[PDB]
Amino acid sequence: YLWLSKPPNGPTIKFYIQNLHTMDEXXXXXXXXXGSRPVLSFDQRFESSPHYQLIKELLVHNFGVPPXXXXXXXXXDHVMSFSIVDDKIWVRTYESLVEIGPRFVMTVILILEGSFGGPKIYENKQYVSPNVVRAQIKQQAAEEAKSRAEAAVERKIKRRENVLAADPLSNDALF
Amino acid sequence: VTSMTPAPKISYKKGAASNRTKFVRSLVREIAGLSPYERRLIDLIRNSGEKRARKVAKKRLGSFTRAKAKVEEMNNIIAASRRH
Amino acid sequence: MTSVRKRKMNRSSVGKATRRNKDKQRKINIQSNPIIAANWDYSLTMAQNYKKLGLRAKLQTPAGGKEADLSKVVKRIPLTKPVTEVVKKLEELASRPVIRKERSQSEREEEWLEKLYKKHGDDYKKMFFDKKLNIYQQSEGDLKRRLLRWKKRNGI
Amino acid sequence: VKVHFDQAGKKVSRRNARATRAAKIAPRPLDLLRPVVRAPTVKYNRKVRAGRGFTLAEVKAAGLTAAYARTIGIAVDHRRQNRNQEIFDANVQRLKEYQSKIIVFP
RNA sequence: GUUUGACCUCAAAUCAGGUAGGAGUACCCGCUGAAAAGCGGAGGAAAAGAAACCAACCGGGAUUGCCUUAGUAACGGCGAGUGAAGCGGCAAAAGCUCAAAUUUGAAAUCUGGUACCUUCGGUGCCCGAGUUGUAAUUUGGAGAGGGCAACUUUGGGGCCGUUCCUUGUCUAUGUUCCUUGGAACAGGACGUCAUAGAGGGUGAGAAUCCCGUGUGGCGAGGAGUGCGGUUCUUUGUAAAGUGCCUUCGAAGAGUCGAGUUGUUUUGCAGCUCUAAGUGGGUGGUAAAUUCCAUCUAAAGCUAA
RNA sequence: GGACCAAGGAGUCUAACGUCUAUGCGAGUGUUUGGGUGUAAAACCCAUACGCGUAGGUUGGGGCCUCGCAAGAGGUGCACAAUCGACCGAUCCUGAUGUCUUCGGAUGGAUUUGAGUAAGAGCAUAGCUGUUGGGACCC
Repeated sequence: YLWLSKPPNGPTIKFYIQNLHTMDEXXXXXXXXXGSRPVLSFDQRFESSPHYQLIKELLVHNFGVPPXXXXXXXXXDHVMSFSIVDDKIWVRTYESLVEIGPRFVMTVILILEGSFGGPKIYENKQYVSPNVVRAQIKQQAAEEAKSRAEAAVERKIKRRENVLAADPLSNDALF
Repeated sequence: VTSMTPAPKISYKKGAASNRTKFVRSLVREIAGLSPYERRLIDLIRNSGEKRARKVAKKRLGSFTRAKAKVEEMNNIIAASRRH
Repeated sequence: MTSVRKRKMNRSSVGKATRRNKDKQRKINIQSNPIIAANWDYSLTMAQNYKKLGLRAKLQTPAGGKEADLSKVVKRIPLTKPVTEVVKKLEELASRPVIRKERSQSEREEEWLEKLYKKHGDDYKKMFFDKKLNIYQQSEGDLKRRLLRWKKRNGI
Repeated sequence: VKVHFDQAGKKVSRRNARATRAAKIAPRPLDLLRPVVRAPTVKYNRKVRAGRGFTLAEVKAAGLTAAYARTIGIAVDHRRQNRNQEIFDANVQRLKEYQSKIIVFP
């Protein structure tokens, strides 16, 4: 999870993180100048949804770089792109563009007031925490085991209630 | 399946501090004196405020809540010494 | 038998230190109570022999199947078609009271109690605040307990 | 690579142990008196199970001390906690039935 | 007092008593380590082991091992493939000891020497060790001091058995006729034993020739507290346990942790920094200036 | 590639998927981790878990029935196939009743969809074989 928030102010957002990819593999295959001014690419409206609009605003305030950055006299063609796919922000990094950076699949969770505590103001119901997914798995397995035990009980019933009696005309019936 | 309340077992470490151990620790405090970064730290409070003091103490320490307690402790030392 | 040691020990004039054990490891003596040593059979099992005793061999829930060993005839369900002894001996033995001895008193301290019995009599608040002959400053009622034990021992 | 050729043999040896230990423990059972304890983990939470030991408070509710109860062959766990009523009561009835059926030599 | 003596330290002893090494090394435990070797250390096992655990449940409860979890989770030019764990069932089951506050109305503790004695030791005496702390009591599951009420309990020997080990000895029935053969143990006829027709030897396939085999019996010498009887003693204001009341009620720091480096796939190691006491560790949880859960690290032993 | 001759001498074993066949049981199946038992590495019995699976019409048409001496005719129709359906899930539009101003999916469409529903077939053992990997037919 992460939070990013203005520490004297009302904004506070919680995002979930999926599908990370690193600088180690050939997916980057290039370095850039650490400290160049970033460009953004908002590959989404970020306007019609007010909470996504606040997300876009606070990402601008967060990821906006003042000239106090060292090695900022060079511009390393550095650009980062944000893309709400369904409600997941795919975040990519380019330097013609070559992916030179780590890869995100990012997910909104909740928005609350204050600097870290203030009351919960917005929450997207579309997110599921993976603990609940594991809980679904365990609950389904417990239901399966319950049904399997009940079925075994009914099998032993049917085996008891499966016996057909002898004919009155048989040797064991006589004797 | 209805309820039953167990007697909650709390460790004796989690109970409180005794008069004896507070006496022990405080009596060690004036005998041991200050370590040299503590000698720096009281002066750094007196010179440049608890903001920079907490920051330097956290740099000396590993974490932040310990730096809180360290700065608060040296404030207790300054209050025990200067007024009294 | 291809180690140098085993071949030399084979060819040696010493002879093998041979001891036979495999017969006698199956049979066991029970070593503990002569009553069970009487009723032990060496033939049934630990399990069958404890069952024939009446003592619960394993406490709870044996894995596997016990011998139901065909004590009765079980008939098919028609589904409504259309038209102790050794236990008693050990129970007596545990029920048998052992020859016990009463815990008596030591001669010096009963003499001490005898001094207190003549100095104060029977009352306890005076003898509790007595310095001489109560130098251990005995508890109020420990005095009573020791004096009642002493009186039941001697002097009513 | 390992093959359990001794699977037939070790069982025999194990029953020899279950014989030989029993020889020393001649009246007493081989196993202690264990608690009947409901399992965790929602797949198994309807299952009841053999537990390790009861508790101090339960053995006090049975009417004896755990230090004495270990001499009677009752397994005792201090670090378990009794939190269900019916578990507690059923195990108390178990303790009482175990007390009813023993005879102890002085 | 330029003397004398306590100590403390450090030497020396052909002083007394002990102990280390080397071999082997299947299994075990550490260290190092390539394209395993090596090193070090043990034992009959070793290691691990009595939660600073696992969980999220109707919670579980030291360790170990088996089956399942499962070729799953997870990891991986997510390529090669790598590859768990909770729970469950079973085997086996066992728990304990220190370090913190005084015994201060008496260091109550122990090695050693010697004299005896019933000698894996005991008693006495004397040197020492030790307060810079050896005993008793207390390890959180508390515990301690008292007090009350009761109850409840006693330990140590012997001897003889038993148990265990090592042995010794005893315990059936054809060598009946014929043929063949150098040799019957072969073939035929007639038998006997059997809880003994396993096996071997004897000039060829021997239950019955011999040794054994089978069933029981009688010994002998040890080990030994495992228990079972007898027998001798053990108390001294001795030791302990349970309920109630009262008063208290102390614990693992160059550690935790932080950064970095190496190493491993998160620990470990080095270097630097370096804490707290209603503390700390760890995990879920949120309707959020959250609640709840669960253990006590930095001391130790422990069969199967 | 070879003087001759004797002996030895080269597709074995195991693991994972796969077809086929046989066998037992059957929507269930699988004893053998383990326990009990025993004449004792055999056989015999089995508690709790676990594993894998389970959770409409028309046209024909094997046959069968009727009639027909027969030939043939009529009827019911196994498996399976084709069609027209239906429904579920998806698909892209319709966007109602309501509606917290952005929520909602009601109804009606549309194509394909799918080892889909519309009345199971699997589990276990053995054998023969296919692919892969262990030195893998041998040198």
